[PDB]
Amino acid sequence: TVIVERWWKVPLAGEGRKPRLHRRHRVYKLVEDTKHRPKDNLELVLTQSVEELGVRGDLVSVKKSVGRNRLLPQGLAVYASPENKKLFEEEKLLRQEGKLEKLQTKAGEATVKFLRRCHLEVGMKNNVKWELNPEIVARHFLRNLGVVVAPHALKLPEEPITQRGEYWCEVTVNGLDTVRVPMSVVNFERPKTKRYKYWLAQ
Amino acid sequence: ATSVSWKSRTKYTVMPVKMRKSGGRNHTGQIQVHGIGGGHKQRYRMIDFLRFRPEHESKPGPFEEKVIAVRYDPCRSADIALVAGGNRKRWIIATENMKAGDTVLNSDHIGRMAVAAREGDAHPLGALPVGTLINNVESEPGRGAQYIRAAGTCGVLLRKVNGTAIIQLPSKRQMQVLETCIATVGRVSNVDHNKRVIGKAGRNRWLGKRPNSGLWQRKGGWAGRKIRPLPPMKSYVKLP
Amino acid sequence: ASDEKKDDIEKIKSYPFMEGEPEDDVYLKRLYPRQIYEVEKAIHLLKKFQVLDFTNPNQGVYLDLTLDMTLGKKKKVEPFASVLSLPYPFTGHEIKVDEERENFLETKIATLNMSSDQIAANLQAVINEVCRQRPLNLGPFVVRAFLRSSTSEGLLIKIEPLLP
Amino acid sequence: AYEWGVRSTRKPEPPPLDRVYEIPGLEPITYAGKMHFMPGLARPVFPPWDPGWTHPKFRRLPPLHEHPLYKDQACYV
Amino acid sequence: LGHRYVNNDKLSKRVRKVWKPQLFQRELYSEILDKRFTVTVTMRTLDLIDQACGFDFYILKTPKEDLCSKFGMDLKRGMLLRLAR
RNA sequence: AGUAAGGUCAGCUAAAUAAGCUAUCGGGCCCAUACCCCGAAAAUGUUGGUUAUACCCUUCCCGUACUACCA
RNA sequence: AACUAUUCCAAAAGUUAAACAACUCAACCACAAAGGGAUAAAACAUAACUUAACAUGGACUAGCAAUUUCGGUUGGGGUGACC
RNA sequence: GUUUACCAAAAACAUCACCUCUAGCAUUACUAGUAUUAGAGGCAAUGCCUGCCCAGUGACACCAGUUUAACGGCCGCGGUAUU
RNA sequence: ACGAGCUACCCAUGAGCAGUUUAAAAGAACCAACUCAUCUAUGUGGCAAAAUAGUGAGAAGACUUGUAGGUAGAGGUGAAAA
Ligand SMILES: [K+]
Ligand SMILES: [K+]
Ligand SMILES: [K+]
Ligand SMILES: [K+]
Ligand SMILES: [K+]
Ligand SMILES: [K+]
Ligand SMILES: [Mg+2]
Ligand SMILES: [Mg+2]
Ligand SMILES: [Mg+2]
Ligand SMILES: [Mg+2]
Ligand SMILES: [Mg+2]
Ligand SMILES: [Mg+2]
Ligand SMILES: [Mg+2]
Ligand SMILES: [Mg+2]
Ligand SMILES: [Mg+2]
Ligand SMILES: [Mg+2]
Ligand SMILES: [Mg+2]
Ligand SMILES: [Mg+2]
Ligand SMILES: [Mg+2]
Ligand SMILES: [Mg+2]
Ligand SMILES: [Mg+2]
Ligand SMILES: [Mg+2]
Ligand SMILES: [Mg+2]
Ligand SMILES: [Mg+2]
Ligand SMILES: [Mg+2]
Ligand SMILES: [Mg+2]
Ligand SMILES: [Mg+2]
Ligand SMILES: [Mg+2]
Ligand SMILES: [Mg+2]
Ligand SMILES: [Mg+2]
Ligand SMILES: [Mg+2]
Ligand SMILES: [Mg+2]
Ligand SMILES: [Mg+2]
Ligand SMILES: [Mg+2]
Ligand SMILES: [Mg+2]
Ligand SMILES: [Mg+2]
Ligand SMILES: [Mg+2]
Ligand SMILES: [Mg+2]
Ligand SMILES: [Mg+2]
Repeated sequence: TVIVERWWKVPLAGEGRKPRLHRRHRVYKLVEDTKHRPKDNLELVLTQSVEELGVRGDLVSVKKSVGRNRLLPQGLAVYASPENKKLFEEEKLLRQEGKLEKLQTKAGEATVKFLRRCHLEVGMKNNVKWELNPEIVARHFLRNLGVVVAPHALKLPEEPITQRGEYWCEVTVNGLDTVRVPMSVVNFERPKTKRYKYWLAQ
Repeated sequence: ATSVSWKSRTKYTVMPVKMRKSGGRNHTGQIQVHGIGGGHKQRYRMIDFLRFRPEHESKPGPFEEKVIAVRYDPCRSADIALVAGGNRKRWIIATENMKAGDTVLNSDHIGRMAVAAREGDAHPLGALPVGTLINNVESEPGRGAQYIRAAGTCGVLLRKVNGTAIIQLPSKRQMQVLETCIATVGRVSNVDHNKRVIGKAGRNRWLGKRPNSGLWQRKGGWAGRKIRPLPPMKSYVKLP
Repeated sequence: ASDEKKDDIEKIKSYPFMEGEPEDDVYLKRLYPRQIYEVEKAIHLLKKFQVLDFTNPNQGVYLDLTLDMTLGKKKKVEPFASVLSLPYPFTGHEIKVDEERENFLETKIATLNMSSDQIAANLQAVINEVCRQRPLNLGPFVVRAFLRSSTSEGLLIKIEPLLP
Repeated sequence: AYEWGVRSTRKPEPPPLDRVYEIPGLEPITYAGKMHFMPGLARPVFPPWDPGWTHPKFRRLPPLHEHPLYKDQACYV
Repeated sequence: LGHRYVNNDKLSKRVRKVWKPQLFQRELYSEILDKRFTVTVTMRTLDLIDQACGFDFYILKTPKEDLCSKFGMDLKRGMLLRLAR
């Protein structure tokens, strides 16, 4: 959509009468084009949890092209009309009164997806005796997998570990979804040395 | 006023069909291509370009046909040969030394080792030997022959890599095509068409070419001997 | 001052950051920005990380400071090397400069076994020492701080209160 | 393959129907009432013509298989 | 349809200029009719659909002077009869 | 006729910081000549004006160059 | 200018995404590695690339083409000269 | 052979021949064809030949560069064998 | 807006070229029908808004010709005479 204005002034007609239009009043100039503006985003309410977007019943300002093509036609989301918002807001009250949401936050759903397919390398040094506790295991998530884990969230198999091997760790997010992630305890290596030995060579 | 093209026949037939000249006039009625018109009246022969075409879909196996006669086609510069097999006849372009009472084999079975190249047989490019002269090149499987049909023009297969054949067109430009396309081995008939000499101006009028305009145009910058590197290979293979 | 490094200073300033642990007990570092800011917690965490990643108690803390040593005027200032002895030297130290001049400096602070108060006191001295090259108030001199140990990653120190 | 038909020579396809016929539960307004063409009105769709009494010359040719002597086996004459 | 000045200077040549909207091919879904129509729509039409928070709302809220399409009026009339009946 | 335009060592060129090459003169090398090496001399067409001169302008002279068309 | 052709940007459609240069001088560890003497942050607050056929807006190049004029004095005009 | 019907029928244009240039291909021209093909031009059968020049312009490459059977070009002054 | 019933070119459909010379239906040769219009004289409000008389060139082809259709002025058409 183009927006233009006349170069030459048009004489007035104040009694609700159509003004006289001359040939020189047809000369326009383009002042602004609507397609060249930095386009905004579209806010939509999700009717079903998306893999990378929010969850069932959440507000997301997704890109305008995405909403019109894959979200709205497929029913994954609905228009964020003011009347539509309060329906989901009232719907939340029913579940959260009895703690029945079990839907996680926008990032919370992504945490479950990432932890479903992940493997943690618990690097330990054998020069000094080491005992694995939930505080230690959460450290390796931050460094290896880039995951921040609350100390109380981890539930170890309660068996003390003093040698390298394969184990399992239970991870719970917001006390709603429980994820059992594989645990791989291997000898620790310096990332500068580790990346040189394996990544640079191969 | 809008005219109607004479190409209205729908069913294939070996008998010659009536033909109306154009003279360079498009459907509107204005001249678009100059120097065309006033030629000798001609009849058109229905030419079947697709070499591999079974009579019925019940038996899709390779079939062998027999050559009846070799005639002269006024339309194209080559010579066409009548070929009959089963219960139908076809007009196909004759190779350099196709004669009457000859047997031609058409096949598509891509064999692993090889297939002996004969002067008239049509085989897919995947089974032909590396050093084979070909004509009537099929650009895409089932599309039909489009390239190399003039008199005496023959392309040479170059190599077959990762299940894909590369050929050399008469313009010395390499072309890439799937190996399952059908091609005909040999050189097109009427080899000495280039050596023909036109003895008088009237013979050009008989062919159907009108004389050039008499306006004297000074040569521009386009003229002069231009040396240009060969364009890159044209490939019809759609990489996924 | 080149515009290429000005974009870099703009980019690092635009990195999101949030205070405190989010609601989710377990979350990805990709999803949520940096959270650890306190110097006292960072020093204790490095000592804690020594226990979590069992190594020698003594570790040299090579602090990384994303110092804004540019954008004082339209013409950039040149790097130097100011030497000031720390109140608690580890067992006059030169302030090295980046080879690539990417506005980050790697200078050792103290050993891991040193108390947090002494290490924090050393940190405050370093902040004043680096700002001595360009003490003008026209432009900021410190953008981000990352305190890392020998066997640990850096933490986004809330260095803004410690600037004066 | 190379089909021997030509787009211009072949009979043109019927023009696309007007948008009114695409709206469910909406009776279109046509010019069939005035039995002559009028711009701005939708084109009527008529059922195939069904003459009550058959006429010998002007009727359509019967299908070949309608003949009593038609047989599945192909005989050559 | 109109004229324009080259280089946007008054003392320059006067030039005829025609500005055309950019057309797009999209198929839209209407809840009242439960049918998909492939309609040539513009980027402004899609913005109006989002502004009205629904395709059916856009047809049923915009008046005749704003719509300027015989297809739109027939589309409204089809849905308006659907509700009343 | 008009207009254009130039002159510099014996010769031809570049700069006006009057230079470079060649020719000319003297000497060396060789049996002698030439080549070659070394050294020296040499000029701003002409008159007047250009702070003063030169590249400029002017006068004189030689020679070069284009055009001279419609009826 | 339009129009034809070439090229770029924008619109539009789509695709992928969380990342690499130690070396142990001491010395632990049967290995493989380790610890002391650095293992950060970051990728970009989206980014990067592709996009057949049609096709919009704004520029670049070329073809074709559009609008308009071609001063005066002069012992007739041109030429030389002059204003 | 052709042309200025109504003042020029020619030495002008065309023409077989030779050469340069642009194009790897489908449903109305070219063409129901596919580089021995088809267009945009020059010059005029045959015979002997078609020399030198990419600085400028143009074209191509779209960078260095390459092209004259592309537009076009293809030198002075002085001395020297009796005259 | 209207014009390709004259003319330039083309697409359809038809129709003509006798005798003579040559293995020739060879854009060969002699000469009619036929088609162009070289030279001169009459004519110049003329028979004629381009002709008559004599004389000429081609006359089996790039030839003449009837009917009918197509291209329309920023264009059509052109073996370039603007
Ligand atoms: K032929
Ligand atoms: K006079
Ligand atoms: K003549
Ligand atoms: K050049
Ligand atoms: K007509
Ligand atoms: K008369
Ligand atoms: Mg009033
Ligand atoms: Mg032909
Ligand atoms: Mg020609
Ligand atoms: Mg010519
Ligand atoms: Mg545009
Ligand atoms: Mg005007
Ligand atoms: Mg004048
Ligand atoms: Mg005058
Ligand atoms: Mg005079
Ligand atoms: Mg003058
Ligand atoms: Mg003649
Ligand atoms: Mg005449
Ligand atoms: Mg005459
Ligand atoms: Mg030759
Ligand atoms: Mg010649
Ligand atoms: Mg000629
Ligand atoms: Mg000549
Ligand atoms: Mg030459
Ligand atoms: Mg050059
Ligand atoms: Mg006619
Ligand atoms: Mg005869
Ligand atoms: Mg003859
Ligand atoms: Mg004539
Ligand atoms: Mg007469
Ligand atoms: Mg006479
Ligand atoms: Mg007489
Ligand atoms: Mg004669
Ligand atoms: Mg003759
Ligand atoms: Mg008309
Ligand atoms: Mg014209
Ligand atoms: Mg003619
Ligand atoms: Mg002329
Ligand atoms: Mg003239």
